[PDB]
Amino acid sequence: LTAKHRPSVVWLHNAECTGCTEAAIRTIKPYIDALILDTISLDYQETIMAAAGEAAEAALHQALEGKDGYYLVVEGGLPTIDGGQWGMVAGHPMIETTKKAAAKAKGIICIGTCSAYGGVQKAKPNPSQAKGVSEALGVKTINIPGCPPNPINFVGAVVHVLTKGIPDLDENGRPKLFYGELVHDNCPRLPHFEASEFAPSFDSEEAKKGFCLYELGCKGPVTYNNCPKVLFNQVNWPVQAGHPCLGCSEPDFWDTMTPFYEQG
Amino acid sequence: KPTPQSTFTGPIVVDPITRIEGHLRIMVEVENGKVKDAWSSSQLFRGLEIILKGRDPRDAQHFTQRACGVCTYVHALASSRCVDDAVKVSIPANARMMRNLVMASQYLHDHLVHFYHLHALDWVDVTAALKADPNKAAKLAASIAPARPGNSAKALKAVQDKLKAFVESGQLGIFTNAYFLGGHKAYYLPPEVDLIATAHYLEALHMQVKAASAMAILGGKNPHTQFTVVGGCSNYQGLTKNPLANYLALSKEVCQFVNECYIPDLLAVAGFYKDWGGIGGTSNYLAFGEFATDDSSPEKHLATSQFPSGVITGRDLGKVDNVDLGAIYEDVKYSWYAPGGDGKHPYDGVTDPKYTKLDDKDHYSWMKAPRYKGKAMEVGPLARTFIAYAKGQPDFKKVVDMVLGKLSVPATALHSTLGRTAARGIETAIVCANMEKWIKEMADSGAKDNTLCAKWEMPEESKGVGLADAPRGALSHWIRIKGKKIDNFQLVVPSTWNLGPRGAQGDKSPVEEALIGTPIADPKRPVEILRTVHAFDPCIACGVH
Ligand code: SF4
Ligand code: SF4
Ligand code: FCO
Ligand code: F3S
Ligand SMILES: [Mg+2]
Ligand code: NI
Repeated sequence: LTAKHRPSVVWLHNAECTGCTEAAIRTIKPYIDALILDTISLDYQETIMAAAGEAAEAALHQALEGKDGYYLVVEGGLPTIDGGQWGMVAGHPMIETTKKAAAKAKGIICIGTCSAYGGVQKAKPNPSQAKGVSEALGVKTINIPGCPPNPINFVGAVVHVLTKGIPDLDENGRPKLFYGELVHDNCPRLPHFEASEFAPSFDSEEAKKGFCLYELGCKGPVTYNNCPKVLFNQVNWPVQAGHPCLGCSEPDFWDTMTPFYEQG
Repeated sequence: KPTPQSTFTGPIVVDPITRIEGHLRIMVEVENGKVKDAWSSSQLFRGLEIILKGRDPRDAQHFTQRACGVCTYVHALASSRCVDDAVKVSIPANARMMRNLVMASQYLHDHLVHFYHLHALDWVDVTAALKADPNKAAKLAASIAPARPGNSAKALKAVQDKLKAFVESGQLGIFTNAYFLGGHKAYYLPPEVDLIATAHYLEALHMQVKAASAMAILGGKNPHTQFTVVGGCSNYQGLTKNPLANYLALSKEVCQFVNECYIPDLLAVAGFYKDWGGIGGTSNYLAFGEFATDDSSPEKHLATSQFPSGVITGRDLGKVDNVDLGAIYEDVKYSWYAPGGDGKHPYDGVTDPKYTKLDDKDHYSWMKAPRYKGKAMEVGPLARTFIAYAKGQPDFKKVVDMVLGKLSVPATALHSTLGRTAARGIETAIVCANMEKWIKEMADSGAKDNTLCAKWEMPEESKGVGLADAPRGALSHWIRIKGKKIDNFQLVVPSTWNLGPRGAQGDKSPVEEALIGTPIADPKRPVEILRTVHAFDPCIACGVH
């Protein structure tokens, strides 16, 4: 309810591309305006907040000191080289502010593979010594990975946390509600996979016929996500668009799932 | 009548710059209420170029796409053009068409979100909208914009009641400590215009979902598309009738919103801030062009881009030069990189991070400083608009003249923060007017022959460049391949051109120059800094990578 005290959410941006913020605002159940006007009090969020500079820093501190507490959403990994100085907001290393916010949060939701597991800046040779949030700070996190995750998964997690408690998590901290099944197990090309009907190239007649993309590097068989079941943007997902899965909800996929166009 | 301006003398630091992508600190010296010196200090490094070394060139597009999720897709496209050039494959006509249409869809999504959700709060006092008469607001809307149910007195009253309940709650959320709270001298709009714009801000939150859905029909998903491959595209389904019918329908809805709301709001806001036509100008413009009819090579891209390529120097619209790709280099003298790295063409780019300390005047940004013949270049919609207008591109001549007439200003008034903001809307309208033609072209071609990916072979050694004009401007990716692997991979990104630091000669970048002369009505709430900075549409994850 708009006029009620709505649960406070503080959203921090660390070493990120903002693709996760962008994914969150693609939500349609509810739309983002309904979420922030009716369901949560979104009290800090750099991409969209009005205040800048000292006024924005004052808004963060007002939120962190709120009597009712707050939930913390983190987007992006933590660069730790040089005392954290390669990623700073308001003159403070990202690792310092995230540590402070995490210490008193009612719950921590890591949106995206970067905050969950370290993500793209952690890929070898990791020049910034980037870490995932739990990796760097040793706090338990609810992880909503993918690059970016489906808004269904993130908003669903937020709503679950506020309404029901912590959802059941897998060994990688991911809610089983969204991450319990392999991409591959729900792929419409699975009969082609079972029959060893694989496209050998993107120009092939096999590709035009919609054959399985395993020989072209598809990581669906080792990736936990709900992509084929829920789709993206109510219209599509990568294999429906003829492209292999990259494994983007898996930890360290940049180094474990590459080369992307091979199984090697 | 005159532009508000305090007597403040001293430094102002704004960190974080909010309502941008990524992490930017602006520092300025102010004397008697006007900015006299400025520094653009990017505050995060990730190092994608370092990460790419030794990897499979086919993988580059998937890593570089994650340079940024606001301008999602564009780096996947630049990397794909880059590797296509390096392996010397010419993509099929259907692939050119599909890639360019995904770019068009990205312009629409990106520019709409920028104007409403990133920029508007610099110009629009949302709390003042609570003082508006919704009946007066509806009558005003009826005079300045096409008739629509969303602009009715009932609709505007519902927006106002919702805003009221939210403000009155005392939990102001993203409006907490907004610069316009309690009124601000630099905010000029009548309450009625605030309410119309706020109503559209909310509508735009829903419309951007549709814009992204359109993009995802061809792109696989949004954010971070997954439909490009070396040689072309993978998405055969995107050439078929029913998906393209849905893509057209969604696009038409988004474009109706551009024409009914974005352009009239932009013009109404610009009408009240005509003084901003004299603040924030620069002199040099660069574009690589976009929407080419021949993407078989970078040279063919530059030559056949429908939003044309070119170089303007010293505001001289009488002399558009062709782009010389060999004239591009990047300096690091004032950046957080090791000594020796100045003057590097991107094929010879070096990325050797070396931090010093916050606000070190000798090294103050994680962005490199790209220069062109020793000059800084502004890139983006204003660059594209001036280049097209100077070249006589008929859609740009028509829409630019429409704006100049509405605002009653000469074309020189466009060398400004107001012109930069207007140019973003001008090109959005032009993309919208071209969508149906481009969609029909692909629907017909794809029906005739659904060829979408060309055959190619990886060379042992090669080099290639991929060019695109992304929503924020001229984007280029540059690869050296050795032993069939990435030996060097350099990104030079529009926000690097616009918001990087000084170059080797100590010369201010476009945003640093644009900020000189900025009036500051209240140094505690320096909205004027945000106006100019936001007009460049900064993306720091893009600029630094
Ligand atoms: S998880 Fe992916 S989309 Fe989200 S911030 Fe990281 S790189 Fe960007
Ligand atoms: S395309 Fe990928 S997810 Fe689908 S059946 Fe083949 S391997 Fe599995
Ligand atoms: N548009 C955009 Fe992003 C930036 N700067 C890129 O490329
Ligand atoms: S790449 Fe990611 S978005 Fe789904 S299809 Fe694969 S897990
Ligand atoms: Mg670079
Ligand atoms: Ni960007």
